[PDB]
Amino acid sequence: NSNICEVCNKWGRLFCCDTCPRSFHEHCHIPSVEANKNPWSCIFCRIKTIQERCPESQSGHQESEVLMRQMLPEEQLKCEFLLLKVYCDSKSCFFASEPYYNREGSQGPQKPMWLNKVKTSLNEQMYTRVEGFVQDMRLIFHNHKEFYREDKFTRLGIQVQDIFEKNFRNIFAIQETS
Ligand SMILES: [Zn+2]
Ligand SMILES: [Zn+2]
Ligand SMILES: [Zn+2]
Repeated sequence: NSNICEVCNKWGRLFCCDTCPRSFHEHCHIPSVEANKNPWSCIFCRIKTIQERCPESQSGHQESEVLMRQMLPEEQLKCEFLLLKVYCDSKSCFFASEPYYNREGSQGPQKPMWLNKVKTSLNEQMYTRVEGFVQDMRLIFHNHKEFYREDKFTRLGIQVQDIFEKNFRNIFAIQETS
């Protein structure tokens, strides 16, 4: 196994996957690393199994159809994995915890949102459809763009949204377009 956490790239108290060489901090993995279960398989491994069991699941899909899917176990897993892929980028730090808004010439968003809130919402099974999860994720970046206006810090939102969007298209096998 790797000697650093796959998500945050630090050493520490790591749980090792049994079916691949990745390792994880307990709360870096999503869902949090399970208490027992020998062997244990990480989320990367679980996602690869879904694909292998149903190769046709990689054919192209329309975003509108994906969003309306109910959050059954496989879609829950896919959203957890997409969330984890965002945390994998170090620029996620900016969006992880609860924000506050006091900048001359700007007013804070009407509906603040942040990664750890989305993480809790998934853990608590608060989303009934994929659309719920995707809306909250895109709201994080949209709030940031609106608040920071012409400050160059707005770019951090564009950057982490791009990671989200690329991973959304990959994990849910969105049909490629020009
Ligand atoms: Zn970690
Ligand atoms: Zn694994
Ligand atoms: Zn099949």
